[PDB]
Amino acid sequence: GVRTSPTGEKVTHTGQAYDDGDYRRVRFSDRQKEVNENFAIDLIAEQPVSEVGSRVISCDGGGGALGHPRVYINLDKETKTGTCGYCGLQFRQPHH
Amino acid sequence: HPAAHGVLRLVMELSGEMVRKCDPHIGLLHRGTEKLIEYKTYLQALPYFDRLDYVSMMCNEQAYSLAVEKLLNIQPPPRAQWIRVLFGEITRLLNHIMAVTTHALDIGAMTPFFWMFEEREKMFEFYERVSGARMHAAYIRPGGVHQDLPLGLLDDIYEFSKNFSFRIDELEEMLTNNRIWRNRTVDIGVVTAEDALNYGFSGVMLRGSGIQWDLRKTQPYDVYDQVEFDVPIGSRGDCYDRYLCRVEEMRQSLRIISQCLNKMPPGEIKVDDAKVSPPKRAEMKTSMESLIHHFKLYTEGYQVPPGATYTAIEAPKGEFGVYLVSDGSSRPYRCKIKAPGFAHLAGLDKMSKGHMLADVVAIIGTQDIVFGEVDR
Amino acid sequence: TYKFVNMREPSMDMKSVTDRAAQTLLWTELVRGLGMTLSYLFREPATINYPFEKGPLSPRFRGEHALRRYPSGEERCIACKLCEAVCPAQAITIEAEPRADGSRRTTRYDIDMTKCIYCGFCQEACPVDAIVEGPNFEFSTETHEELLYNKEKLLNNGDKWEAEIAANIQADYLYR
Amino acid sequence: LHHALIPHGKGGRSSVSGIVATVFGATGFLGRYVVNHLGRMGSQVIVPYRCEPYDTMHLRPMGDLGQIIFMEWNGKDKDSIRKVVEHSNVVINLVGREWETKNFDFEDVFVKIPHAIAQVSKEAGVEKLIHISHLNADIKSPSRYLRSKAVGEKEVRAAFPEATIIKPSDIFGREDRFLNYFASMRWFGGVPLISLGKETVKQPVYIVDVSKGIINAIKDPDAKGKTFAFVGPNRYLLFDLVQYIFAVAYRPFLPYPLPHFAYRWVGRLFEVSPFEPWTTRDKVERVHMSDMTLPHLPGLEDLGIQATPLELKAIEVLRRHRTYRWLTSEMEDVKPAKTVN
Amino acid sequence: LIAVDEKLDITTLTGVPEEHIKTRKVRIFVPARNNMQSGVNNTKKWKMEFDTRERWENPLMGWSSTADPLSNLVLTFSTKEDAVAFAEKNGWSFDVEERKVPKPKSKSYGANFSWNKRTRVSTK
Amino acid sequence: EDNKQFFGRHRWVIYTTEMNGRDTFWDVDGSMVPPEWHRWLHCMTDDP
Amino acid sequence: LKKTTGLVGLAVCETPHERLKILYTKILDVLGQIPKNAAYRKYTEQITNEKLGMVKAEPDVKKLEEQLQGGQIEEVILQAENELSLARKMLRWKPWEPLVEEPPANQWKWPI
Amino acid sequence: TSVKPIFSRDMNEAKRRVRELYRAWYREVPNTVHLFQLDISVKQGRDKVREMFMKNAHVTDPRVVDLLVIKGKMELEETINVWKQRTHIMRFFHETEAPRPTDFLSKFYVGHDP
Amino acid sequence: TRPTIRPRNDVVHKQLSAFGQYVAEILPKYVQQVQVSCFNELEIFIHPDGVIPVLTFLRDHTNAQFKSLADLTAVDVPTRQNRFEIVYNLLSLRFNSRIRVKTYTDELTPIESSVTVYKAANWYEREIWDMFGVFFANHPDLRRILTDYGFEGHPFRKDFPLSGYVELRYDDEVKRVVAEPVELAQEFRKFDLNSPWEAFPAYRQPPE
Amino acid sequence: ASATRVIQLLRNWASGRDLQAKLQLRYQEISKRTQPPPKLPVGPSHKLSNNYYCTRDGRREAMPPSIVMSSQKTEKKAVTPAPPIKRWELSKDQPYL
Ligand SMILES: NC(=O)C1=CN([C@@H]2O[C@H](COP(=O)(O)OP(=O)(O)OC[C@H]3O[C@@H](n4cnc5c(N)ncnc54)[C@H](OP(=O)(O)O)[C@@H]3O)[C@@H](O)[C@H]2O)C=CC1
Ligand SMILES: CN(C)C(=N)NC(=N)N
Ligand code: SF4
Ligand code: SF4
Ligand SMILES: [Zn+2]
Repeated sequence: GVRTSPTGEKVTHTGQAYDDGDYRRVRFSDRQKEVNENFAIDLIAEQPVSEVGSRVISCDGGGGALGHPRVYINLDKETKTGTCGYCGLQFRQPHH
Repeated sequence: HPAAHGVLRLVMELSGEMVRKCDPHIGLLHRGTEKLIEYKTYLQALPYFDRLDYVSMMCNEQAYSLAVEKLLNIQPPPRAQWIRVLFGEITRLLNHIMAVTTHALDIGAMTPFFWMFEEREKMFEFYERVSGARMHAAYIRPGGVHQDLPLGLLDDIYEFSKNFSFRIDELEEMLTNNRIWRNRTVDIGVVTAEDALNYGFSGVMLRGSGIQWDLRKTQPYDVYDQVEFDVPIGSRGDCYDRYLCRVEEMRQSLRIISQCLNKMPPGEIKVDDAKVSPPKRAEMKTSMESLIHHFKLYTEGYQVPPGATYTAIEAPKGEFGVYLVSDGSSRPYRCKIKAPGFAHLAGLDKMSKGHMLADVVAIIGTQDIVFGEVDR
Repeated sequence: TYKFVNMREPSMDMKSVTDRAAQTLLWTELVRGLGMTLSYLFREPATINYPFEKGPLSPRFRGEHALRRYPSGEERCIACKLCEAVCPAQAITIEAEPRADGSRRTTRYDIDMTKCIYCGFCQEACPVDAIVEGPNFEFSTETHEELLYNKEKLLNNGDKWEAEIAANIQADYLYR
Repeated sequence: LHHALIPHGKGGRSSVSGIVATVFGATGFLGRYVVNHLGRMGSQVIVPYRCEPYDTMHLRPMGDLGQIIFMEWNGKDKDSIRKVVEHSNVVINLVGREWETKNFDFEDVFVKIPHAIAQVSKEAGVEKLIHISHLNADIKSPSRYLRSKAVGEKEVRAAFPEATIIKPSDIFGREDRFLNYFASMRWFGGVPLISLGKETVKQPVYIVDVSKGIINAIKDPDAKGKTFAFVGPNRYLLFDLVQYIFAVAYRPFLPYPLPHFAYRWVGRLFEVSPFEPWTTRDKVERVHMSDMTLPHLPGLEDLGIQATPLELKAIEVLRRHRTYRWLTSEMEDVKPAKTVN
Repeated sequence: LIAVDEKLDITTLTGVPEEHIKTRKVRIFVPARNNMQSGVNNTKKWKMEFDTRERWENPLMGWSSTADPLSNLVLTFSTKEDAVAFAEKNGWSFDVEERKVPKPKSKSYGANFSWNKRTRVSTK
Repeated sequence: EDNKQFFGRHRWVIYTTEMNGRDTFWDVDGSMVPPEWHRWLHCMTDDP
Repeated sequence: LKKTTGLVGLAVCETPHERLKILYTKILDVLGQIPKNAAYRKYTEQITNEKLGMVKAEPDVKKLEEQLQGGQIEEVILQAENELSLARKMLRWKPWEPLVEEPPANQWKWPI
Repeated sequence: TSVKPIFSRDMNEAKRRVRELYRAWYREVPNTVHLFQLDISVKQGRDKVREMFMKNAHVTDPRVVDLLVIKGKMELEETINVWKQRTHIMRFFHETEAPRPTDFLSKFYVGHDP
Repeated sequence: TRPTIRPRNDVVHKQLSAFGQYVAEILPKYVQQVQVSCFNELEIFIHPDGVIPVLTFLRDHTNAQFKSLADLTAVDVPTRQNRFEIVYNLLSLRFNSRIRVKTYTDELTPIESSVTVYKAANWYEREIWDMFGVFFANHPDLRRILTDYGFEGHPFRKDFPLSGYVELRYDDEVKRVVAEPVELAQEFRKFDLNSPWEAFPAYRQPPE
Repeated sequence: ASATRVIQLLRNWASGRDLQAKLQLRYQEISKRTQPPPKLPVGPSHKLSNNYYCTRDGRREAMPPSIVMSSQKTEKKAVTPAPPIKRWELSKDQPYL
């Protein structure tokens, strides 16, 4: 999800964009600014929430030894979903 | 200069073309390796040794690993030691190919250079297969080796070793009995045994002078006490004898390579001590102790007990030594690198007495100087 | 044990003396060297037809760097700075902060490719397989600044080379 | 000041000086010296070039990573001029040819281009404009070069009232025309001089002094809309000057008087070269013309520069013209020329 | 064996610039214990470090630049006297901080259950 | 592919005459191969 | 008897026994000027009389080389010459005297 | 406390060696200017030698003086043997460094330096 | 079996201890201390002016034929009065052994040059001088070996900055390489790696 | 290799060796670039019991060097650093080249 600054310069996923009066925009004249179009925050928000009937779940990121260190998430808070913070993956207990 | 290896300033006084004195000016490839090592950790300083004698790279790595393991009071597994010796002999083949072919190119012959450099290309392929880097592997590490061999490496090494003696024979068909090569090399740069010992020569220089001394035989390391090989011995202490010694050392290293291929044992590749060598990726991602040890080893590094050691190996260019001083921290306090070529280049002036310009070129070639290790 | 490379003496019988004299007057070893060079002339060259043919490589090859993603699209890097700590040449600069959704993610991830020694320590120390050394090696530039990669450049490299990087990691991950 | 324009460091290669300068005519003698001084300060330098990029290579090592930016430019394209002056707070104009080509005249290089640069820079909001002119810039001058210089100076002052117009006398240096042009007349037998060089007075100025004065005019806050005269410390007769040049070059000096019409015809003959001419009629007029005296205008001492005498830096230029017999001769071996002060 | 009634001064031999000899004030001290850890093994040797100088931002890549050679230079000494001697013979100015050791404290687990004193704890 | 050729010459690529927007009839780079065929051509795998 | 010693610059000696006896006698003569209680004098006198006894009891060169365990007989002669020169230098140096000076309080401490 | 002298015993012999080295450098400047093709004057070289000798005029330790004259002999024999290039000889003159300010007001204006 | 622990050699340890006692008895005037490290390395600490006698003895003695000079370097320990620690490594081929001889010196005290005992000492002592500032008295040619011509300072000293004080570039105005004060686009980021927990109790020092 | 019979004969005659026996170009005799997955061994310390790190800690067994003689603090036979190195034996495989 790329966004355009008021000076016509693309804004990166870190919010970086030179100011209007910043002289450092001269480096992009007759050239281009390297911006990655895919936003990890947007993609992980697009990812859904997995419902599992357990108080504690485990996430290793998928792939086993090719993922991240296996961690355990406690799904007791019913006001929010438990997020594995290695891969930003949300898990939840079945309500209703 | 084509014959100066790139970073040597040889200030020479010549009466006509006869050499009156040689004054080697070195330091044009001095980088401050030892100071940088002081600023690095033990794992971060390994590529420095990888880049010291950049023709015997796994040999430098093995010497550094032996020093660090001696300080740590640990022991590599037998499979790691066998892989170390196998790749040390492969590196010796690489180094001797480079030395002999560059010597012959400085004399005037280039066809053996091209042939044996194709062979060097195949050995570079072996290096890249094990490590991912063609020459600067950083593969041999204190505690063992970084990774295990792929599942075809031994067979490909066997094929290479099977087809290499013919290449050595072809190299000898152009040089050994050629009268021009004999005129260029015979009775050039003659050094007596006592002078070699006093000046501090090591390896092929001593053996050409006739000294029966080899570190792999007298002070064995890794599994060099389990392999059989012969040590070439010179008679006249000249360039021709040293060249013959290097060729025969290539053949004996082929012997050792065959023995290592047959005697490669099973087991792990590094000391089973997660406070020195990192755990496996699966253990790190499933075990809390393994994750903690991975974190600490790759951020701070393992502590080494205080003490100073001097460990030397028979690198392809002579005795390569490390004087390592540890103050108990995770970074070395001092690391002095004894390069074999330093003493040889110091002795260049004496060996060139009463000779000419081409003779001095031949003497440089037979000394086989790497200024990376000379200057550090 | 030891052996003598050159300690043999020639026999002084008339036949051997005449053979040596014929070798001296008729340049026999020189003709032999000529024959060896002629044989190599009539052999097949070992030259590959670059750039249409490439030299062999292995899954372990260390080339251009890349920052990887999870299959969901989330970045693998968690700003843990293990690669920065373990980098021998100090080629990596990392700055991070909590993201909008609270994730531990980097804001600056620079690698100076003119300072890097391509030693592979960063991908060994990474616990999430985020930073990798890809298979690419033909990325020479015309200006020095183009080799000072930043986070956007590394993410573009990862997106560009993800398939081959994933295949190589699958091939070689059981040895690690 | 913008937060990125505040000077930082110790005035070194890796420091920040707050100067963002677009240097037109940077692919030349004074251009290379000015760019070197700016990069040495640690400034941002933009180099508009119309030549082959191979001819801009000597400017690459003059600055740190990213501090030198090369962009194409036409001179007839105000779009390109704006593109290169958009992000710079200083614009320096050193564009000029000593001869005339098919596409650019003395009017084009000294009137149209400087006026376009000044007008475009005013719209873009450039804070400072430095414009290089000639000391003998007279509207009624015999030289079209100097007439165009005067007209362009007036046009630049009209377009950018806050400009700094610098008028060097005759820049001498390693890559100069002056000392090389005088020392290259060995090939054509003797040295032709109009009135034997007895009616011409010249005070050349050192290239490093000119570049330092250009740099200090940027840093000085009370030089915004001014005019400076950059001249050397000593004034020489043309005969004495050429005699000293040949003495330092260790070449035999054989002067002879050539009448003005004959010298003009000779210059006309040499200007038919499609390549860089060896001499031209305007060049002959400028060489014969005596340097003006303008005591009211400020100068190097007012900008903080002590002008370097020719007797200290002549051997840098003229040692190249010596033979092997005289290559190693020292600087003190030649008596200084007779001055007219 | 000659006798010299002079103080040791090797500033002319060390090769350090006059600016970094005269305008430098080192700090001789024992580092304070890191409050995030309970270990005290980093508070045993004296350290000598220089005064902080300017650090600015690189226009390209935004890195942290410096112009001070002695920014990263820290020396380790076994004794305050040794550190002072080194600073004096090298000619830098120095500021000495006396070592701070924790004062002895009287601890008792039985005080957590006092009959009449406030040391009794409300939780364990 | 020609497995009868010696190793290094047994696989090769004939580049296209136009990639993206650049005319590559003569100007052919080694970087014009996509990563999958790059892996196959550099022999990190036996499977195309 | 043998063609070469195998070492460059080391010539063959036709009279090894007499040369060794001469060198050992000279070494013992030099050691008589060293103080009786010197630790250097006792050890080298012991080893010299041990090696001088072997050369006076074995007339065969090969068996003498086997018994001395000092390499070849030419190497033994060279080592005897080196020992004689060292004995003369130590006579000049007089290193049996008490220690010149103890080091500072903390000079060999490590780690520090 | 008695210490091992490098040379010169007391200060007088150290001064004598300083004078000898100064003569050696003074008689070498014309040769240095001739061989290196320096654009400086012989007077400039002699003045630079005098200046480099004068910045160590405050030394009162004979051993430090002996080490200084040893290093001076080293850098003189580098100049005589043309081991040095014109690069180093002109590095002695700092011809490219900008003049550092020395007054409080200018130092305050430029930056944070003491 | 203990596969992860280095085996020890009591025979070699005892032999090295006996030979250390031997040399200490033979040379009481210079030998200050004798140590044998637990990985079987003999180390001898001597008075700085005993270098020539001790090295000549260890080279020429029949029972100590250390005919080869493996290495020669120095170690800088600023906390000591004599900061520089000269180290000699000798190899005896006849007895297949190695020995280490250590002496001490400071900035203003010369050390006798051992070029008359070993010829490698020439370049080894040249390097020691160039990198630490130690002067060797009777040296045939003592000068810089590794540093640039006219380089000021001895870089291997602990008090010498890692990047030095000057850096080189080509200046187009003067048409030559110039040396200017060091200025880094990115400063070397110093890391504090030591853990505040003691690793080896065997090396713990008294509180004093 | 792919070559004519006559050219092979000329090459063998010129060099004096049967080159086809020892070729320097690789023709399908090398290992396949794709290999089956491995399963590497674990090691000696992967036990679940009787495996304490205090009994297998190499770094903690290191000791400061033993002070054999310190100045600060019968007829003994002279000793050597080690027994003299034994004379090497000539190679039975190929004593001379
Ligand atoms: N040099 C002297 O003796 C004196 C010079 N001056 C003035 O100082 C200024 C600088 O002089 P100097 O360095 O010696 O001159 P140069 O001839 O050496 O350099 C001229 C510069 O301007 C560029 N340029 C010239 N004509 C054009 C054009 N039509 N379009 C675009 N770019 C052009 C050139 O680029 P390119 O290479 O691409 O053509 C070059 O970068 C000039 O204005 C000159 O009149 C004043 C007094 C004395
Ligand atoms: C780098 N090495 C080892 C060389 N022999 N180099 C050379 N240019 N000959
Ligand atoms: S490969 Fe090595 S040098 Fe390069 S960034 Fe990774 S850790 Fe640093
Ligand atoms: S090691 Fe991996 S997760 Fe940690 S900072 Fe580096 S790239 Fe990110
Ligand atoms: Zn997860």
